Amino acid sequence: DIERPITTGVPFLLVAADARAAGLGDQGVATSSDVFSQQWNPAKYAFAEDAQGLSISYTPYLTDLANDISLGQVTYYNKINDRSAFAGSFRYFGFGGIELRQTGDPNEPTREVNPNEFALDGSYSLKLSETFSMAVAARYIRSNLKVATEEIDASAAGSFAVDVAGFYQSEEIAYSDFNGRWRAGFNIQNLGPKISYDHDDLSANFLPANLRVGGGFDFIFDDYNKLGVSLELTKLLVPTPPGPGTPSQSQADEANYKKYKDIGWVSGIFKSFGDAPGGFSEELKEITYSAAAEYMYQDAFAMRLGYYHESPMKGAKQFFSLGAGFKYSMIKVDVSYLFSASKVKNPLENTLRFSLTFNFGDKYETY
Amino acid sequence: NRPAMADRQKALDERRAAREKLIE
Amino acid sequence: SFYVSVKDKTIKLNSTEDVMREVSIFDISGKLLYNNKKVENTEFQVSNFQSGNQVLIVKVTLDNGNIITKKIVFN
Ligand SMILES: CCCCCCCCCCC(CCCCCCCCCC)(CO[C@H]1O[C@@H](CO)[C@H](O[C@@H]2O[C@@H](CO)[C@H](O)[C@@H](O)[C@@H]2O)[C@@H](O)[C@@H]1O)CO[C@H]1O[C@@H](CO)[C@H](O[C@@H]2O[C@@H](CO)[C@H](O)[C@@H](O)[C@@H]2O)[C@@H](O)[C@H]1O
Repeated sequence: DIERPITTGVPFLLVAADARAAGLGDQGVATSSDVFSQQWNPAKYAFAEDAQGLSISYTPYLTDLANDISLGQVTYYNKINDRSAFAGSFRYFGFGGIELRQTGDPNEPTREVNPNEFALDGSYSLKLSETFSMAVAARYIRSNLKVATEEIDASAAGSFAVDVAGFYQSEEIAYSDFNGRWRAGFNIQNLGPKISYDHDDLSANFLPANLRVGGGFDFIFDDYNKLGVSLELTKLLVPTPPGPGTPSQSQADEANYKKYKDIGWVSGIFKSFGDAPGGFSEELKEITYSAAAEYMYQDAFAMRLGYYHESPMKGAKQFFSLGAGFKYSMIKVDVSYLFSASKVKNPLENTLRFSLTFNFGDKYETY
Repeated sequence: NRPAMADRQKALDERRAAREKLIE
Repeated sequence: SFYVSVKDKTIKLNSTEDVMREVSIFDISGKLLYNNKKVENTEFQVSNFQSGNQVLIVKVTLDNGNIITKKIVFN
């Protein structure tokens, strides 16, 4: 099964937080610009068709077991000119309120704790050419999942990260049977100093620095029918920990872990690449991929199929995804569902993700 | 009382020209 | 009318005029940590080592198929 997974701090940053991208196999770096294009590619916020947008996304966890354990997302975007846009997103994972109770006269006042984990980011995107755009984002991450007891300190752990994204969208190009469109995107994510959960520099965790590279094509038929096919590749920019042994039995493992944990995040970004005696094929096992197809009718109905494949050596997240989207007047509703194909139980199995966006303001034409 | 590809390309060219002229 | 209390790594269920049939305690990972089909409104001693896990989910099945859900912190 999973041999040597990459250990990163705040892994909740890697979870898809909107139903549209979830229904497309957890990919958004090269899909069409939308209100959720902050976790995936902020650079396409400059390609938005509506001036302003707001969005609320709900991803429940352990639906059969309990309520209120969920990852929510609130996104807002405002493109001021036809070339630039500002965006701000907030992701919040929570277990809900938990009451701390001893029997102790059960009418007694009780303390409610809400262990949570949130990220708040703001991005600026600017169109360089008519077909290309770039974006820079700044994110603050806070983790408060611990509950204060005796001999347990529940101080929150915080960190900062930066995001560099690029998005290319071509104009409509006529072909023999259809007039499609081309899209490409890259996104370097979560570049920042290590997060210390125990507030000690010796015990710090890498931020989940990530690289997404994707490309997509739009088959446009009849001016009312669209088929967007997108492919995304993802690589974690965190060094892989040592495994069984990389030449005193436990001494070698201890020394290897000591040298691995004493690696800077900046240097770790480059150490993620290579670090193997083999070639590109041996390094291909650290690349996750996803393929998505989205059929769109009258820009008002959307039907999404997706496939996400991690290498079973790390993570073991392999699944198919179903998605649907509707647009009434200015309100868009997305629903997504997951069919797992992995041996390890997916925490988002048998779960319906919900998304709801409001679009308002001026309308921009698409080049 | 007063060759679909070529048509699609002509429509795209007309749309581009109209969108360029309208804003300026 | 239902209460779950944890004093020293011991779980204590309290139901007013309702008698329970089954109790199940799950982790945040969803793993079943404890299960008892012979609930007698009594206490429960789950294994104290849980590898840094504090939040637990208690599912109680009563006489009828009604299920009571409570999130607790294991202290
Ligand atoms: C403080 C925190 C935020 C509170 C701000 C409230 C502002 C409400 C904006 C409503 C919105 C998005 C709503 C969806 C998002 C909700 C998602 C909630 C999810 C919760 C989980 C569309 O909503 C439209 O619905 C229409 C009903 O069909 C109404 O049309 C109205 O009918 C007649 C009136 O009766 C009127 O004569 C008619 O002219 C209206 O067309 C209006 O209600 C509105 O235009 C925004 O769109 C538009 O609204 C207008 C103002 O109206 C906004 O103009 C600005 O507003 C203030 C700028 O801040 C400034 O002061 C103001 O100077 C400036 O002009 C713009 O933004 C604009 O783009």
